[PDB]
Amino acid sequence: SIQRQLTNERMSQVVVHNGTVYLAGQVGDDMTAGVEQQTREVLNSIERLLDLAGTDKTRILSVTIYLKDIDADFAGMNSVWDKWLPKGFAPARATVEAKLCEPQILVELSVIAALP
Amino acid sequence: SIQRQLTNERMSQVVVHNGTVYLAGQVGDDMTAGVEQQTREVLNSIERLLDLAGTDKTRILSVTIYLKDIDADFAGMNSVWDKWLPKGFAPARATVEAKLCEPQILVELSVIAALP
Amino acid sequence: SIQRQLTNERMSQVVVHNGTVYLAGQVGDDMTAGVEQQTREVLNSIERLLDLAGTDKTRILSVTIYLKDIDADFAGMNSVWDKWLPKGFAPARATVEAKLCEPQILVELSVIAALP
Repeated sequence: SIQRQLTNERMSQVVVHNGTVYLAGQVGDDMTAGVEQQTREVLNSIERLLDLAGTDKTRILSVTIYLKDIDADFAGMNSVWDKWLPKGFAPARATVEAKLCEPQILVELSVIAALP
Repeated sequence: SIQRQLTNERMSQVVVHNGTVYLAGQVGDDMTAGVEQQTREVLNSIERLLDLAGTDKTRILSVTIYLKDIDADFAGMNSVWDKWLPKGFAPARATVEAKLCEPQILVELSVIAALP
Repeated sequence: SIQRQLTNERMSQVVVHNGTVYLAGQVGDDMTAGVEQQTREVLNSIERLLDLAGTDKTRILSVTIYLKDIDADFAGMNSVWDKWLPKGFAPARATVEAKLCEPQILVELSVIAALP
């Protein structure tokens, strides 16, 4: 049916429904760091959540990327993103400017993936 | 196949495909009210649409929340959101700042849910 | 399983999983043009991608529309959008203000569709 993982009153980090994995929005850990390091931390977090969900980063379907300042940080975010996935397995992607819930958060990813 | 409900030339409020429910973006009713009351009105609207789609608020998979001013209204929106769903059934969630189509609209939700 | 089309290191334009089509974010071609012409170009691009994915514009499930300036361009975007699809087949829709990766880009669409 529906499986939920890492749940509190506000959200589940992982929701799995009929083979599709929906992740809560993910942000980085170090609030003093630039967009490159925050993006690395986001991608590490996503990998951990995909492990728990029962899939892996070659089965990502669609990612929406929110940047606090797209003019400042698009290129730095891309420099990390473009190295993340094996060639041939990149998902659909969309990248837009939207402030996150704290001013030090420079990047947030919303991920949809697939179970094997 | 695909079922559509509450359809005009621009959008359907409800689209159901192979067990997944996609709702049009939902906003509140009272444009003079604060983010808490607008969020309550949004959640009521979502519940009505889920009723029509054939599911309920314990089967929500992923919600993206847009706030006109995330610094001003994140906490007020959360105060309503956090009370909405039974413990254990919260969906994936992402919350970002994006202006809605009228300046008095403080919050808009995009919902993906599942049929039983 | 998962089919990917028009793939580079950063993204696939088309990802198909278990009957659901996820498109990469689409923008227009003419950066000097207004939101109406850019929206037309976006919709043409979407139609080409849906052709490749094996579906068509009457099987769109959900679209999120990002506008650089929602106050300026909501109405112009709508004037094109509202004419696009046969009556009765409109998807779920959400429209918000989010800057795209270049200042001349006025509109970007993220599309989820269904295979027949």
